[PDB]
Amino acid sequence: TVSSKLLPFTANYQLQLGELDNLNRATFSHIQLQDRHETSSWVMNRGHLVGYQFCGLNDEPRNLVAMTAWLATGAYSGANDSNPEGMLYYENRLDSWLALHPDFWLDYKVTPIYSGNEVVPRQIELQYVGIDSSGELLTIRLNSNKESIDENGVTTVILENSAPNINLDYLNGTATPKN
Repeated sequence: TVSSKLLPFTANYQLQLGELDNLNRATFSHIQLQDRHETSSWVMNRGHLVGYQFCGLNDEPRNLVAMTAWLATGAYSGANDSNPEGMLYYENRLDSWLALHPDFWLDYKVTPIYSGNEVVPRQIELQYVGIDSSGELLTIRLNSNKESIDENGVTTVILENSAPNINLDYLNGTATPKN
């Protein structure tokens, strides 16, 4: 609350979805919760903005954007939560954070970043901080170089929506391999 970036602290579970913009693109997904709340070319798969493990959301368009597997999982297939270039890395650690701070809240915002009329965003921003029983803020440090802490202790991480073996057309939302 001493931060404008965060959802106002009512002390209940909150899910605010941004409306679709003029181009029908998801604009953000914002969650405030506790550990007890827990649950030739191809076209790109849609990934979650705020992970299913947090928000329970089932193909809700306002929580989906075209995304490489490498960004969503850290890996070409499966999952690698040690790759700090993937979302899993941070999602798993936030979930771990929640389990160790059962008495605190997680405020977590996920914002796709687009240029022009592209349907595929270039980047995803993860914004996270903890809040205590009395609305005080607690910095959450996930040990990644991408992190950037603001004047209030709120952390933002900019992730590239891409993959090392893939050529994306961000306008049309197609992917072809690198030749």
